[PDB]
Amino acid sequence: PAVKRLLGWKQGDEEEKWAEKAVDALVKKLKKKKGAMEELEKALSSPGQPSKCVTIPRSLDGRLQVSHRKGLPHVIYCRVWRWPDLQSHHELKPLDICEFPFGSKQKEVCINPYHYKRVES
Amino acid sequence: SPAVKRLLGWKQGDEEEKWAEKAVDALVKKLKKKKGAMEELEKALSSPGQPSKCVTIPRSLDGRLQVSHRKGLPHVIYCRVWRWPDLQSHHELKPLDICEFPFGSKQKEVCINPYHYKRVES
Amino acid sequence: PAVKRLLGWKQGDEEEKWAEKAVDALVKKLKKKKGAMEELEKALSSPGQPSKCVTIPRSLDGRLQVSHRKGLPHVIYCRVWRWPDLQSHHELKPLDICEFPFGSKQKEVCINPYHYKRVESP
Amino acid sequence: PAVKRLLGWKQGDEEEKWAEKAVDALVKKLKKKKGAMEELEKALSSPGQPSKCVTIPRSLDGRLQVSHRKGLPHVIYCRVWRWPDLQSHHELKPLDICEFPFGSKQKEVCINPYHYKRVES
DNA sequence: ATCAGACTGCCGGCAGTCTATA
DNA sequence: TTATAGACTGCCGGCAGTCTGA
DNA sequence: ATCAGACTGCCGGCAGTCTATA
DNA sequence: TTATAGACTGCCGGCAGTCTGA
Ligand SMILES: [Zn+2]
Ligand SMILES: [Zn+2]
Ligand SMILES: [Zn+2]
Ligand SMILES: [Zn+2]
Repeated sequence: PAVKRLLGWKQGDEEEKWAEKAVDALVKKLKKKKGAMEELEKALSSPGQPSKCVTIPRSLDGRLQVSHRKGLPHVIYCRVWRWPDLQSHHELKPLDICEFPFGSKQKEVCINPYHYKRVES
Repeated sequence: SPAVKRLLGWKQGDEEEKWAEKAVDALVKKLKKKKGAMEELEKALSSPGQPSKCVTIPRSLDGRLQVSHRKGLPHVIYCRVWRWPDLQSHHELKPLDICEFPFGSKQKEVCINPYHYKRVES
Repeated sequence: PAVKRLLGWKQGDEEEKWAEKAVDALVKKLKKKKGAMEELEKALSSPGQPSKCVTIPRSLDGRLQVSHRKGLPHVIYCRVWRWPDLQSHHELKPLDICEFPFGSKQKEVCINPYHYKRVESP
Repeated sequence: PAVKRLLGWKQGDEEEKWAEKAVDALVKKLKKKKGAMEELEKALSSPGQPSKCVTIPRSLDGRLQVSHRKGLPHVIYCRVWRWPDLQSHHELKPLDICEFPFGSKQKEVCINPYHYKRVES
């Protein structure tokens, strides 16, 4: 409503600024992969309908660096698109469907937030 | 870039950001009743350089505002929303000599202009 | 053994220095009452046999002060002689046995260890 | 004063109980070396007159394990005998006198508190 | 369904009164 | 008995969260 | 100018070896 | 002489931030 005009002026916290930076890094990695962008948007678009793994190269430690701060990608993007407060990779368990989950220690890793489930420690 | 906007449309907001919207909604409802205040507030945020007049809302006896079950100080809130998200005390804010109704005054009404206040370490 | 010699050289943490000062304060108010130390020392000496109330004037505020640090008298001494880690009075249960417990609002308080029991806080 | 009789019945917190446990390990450990015990008592007894290094064998990590708690020896004993609030080895600098300070990385290390000085930062 | 005004709780600092001690 | 030093009760402040009634 | 792969620091737990003491 | 009790070194893990180099 009228509030929409005002919230344009709301400034963003440091995290959201970072989150935006983290997403840009993702699209840069995902553009080289063909079709991956649409599957993620479809994955994000609809919760119910399964989606194919969306993958990125997996580091030796598995930590991604974005804008000077390291993190684990599935943690980062699940926090971005599903649970903002998600505290650690311990809170995430992979799904049976996921071809390239985090534990697998394979070459690429699936960062689709809907391939994971949140659990209490 | 636009595709990033398409994806970031799907981003979730932290409890606070969800709250900031609720606080802004509460103010506009309270602020809509006075008719000349609404445009000036937008003009003050719209214009950084030119000063703009006090925008007022009633001061409770203790001075706390309640939005969605959590109380706050009205001036720190909207300063937190529109200027400094990192703001955490009213001790960090010093009113300006311009403000007819600052928080310290203990008057009937309070000025919610984020730009009538100044940020200081303390 | 020889360790006794070395531990004489050991330094004490700020709290243990505070504990000594608080105990010094207790006997000073306690010395005015005759024999109270003996019932207290016997109570501390033997856990099993119950012992008479040892009381101190109860402030309006209920807070005792020793050297700029306020506290609740029954908590302070239960912390000295029974539980060093006692965090707050909620953790303490008075006894049906005790004639004078902190919850009592008379103008005196019984600070007897072994007259209270430790319970899990809410 | 008269309080000394009752204050014996004061209970001791977890740290002090450990401190005694730490001191006991030292002497038992420090008894095989001859004369060290006297020098340490002399070291502690007299603050102004200097005393020779008091030594114990130095591990690969430099950490000493006592009663399930790992620590650095010169830190422990300075904390016991000199500054109880001493937080870390950073706060400690050796004296020009000390023959086997912590930095030396020698076969044995000097745990005499008075061979060290406390420093800001 | 939600907020304003009340309350109590908790926690400090402070000043006038209080206690040693020479 | 007297003067000067440090004590603490009591009072005050801020802070923050709960609850009934508007 | 920014990120991957390294390193060290810090801090715990763990297991095999050591030491009393019966 | 032997076995069983408790001890600790050394090693190991995860964690986190720095730095050089691609
Ligand atoms: Zn997947
Ligand atoms: Zn103003
Ligand atoms: Zn009692
Ligand atoms: Zn030395």
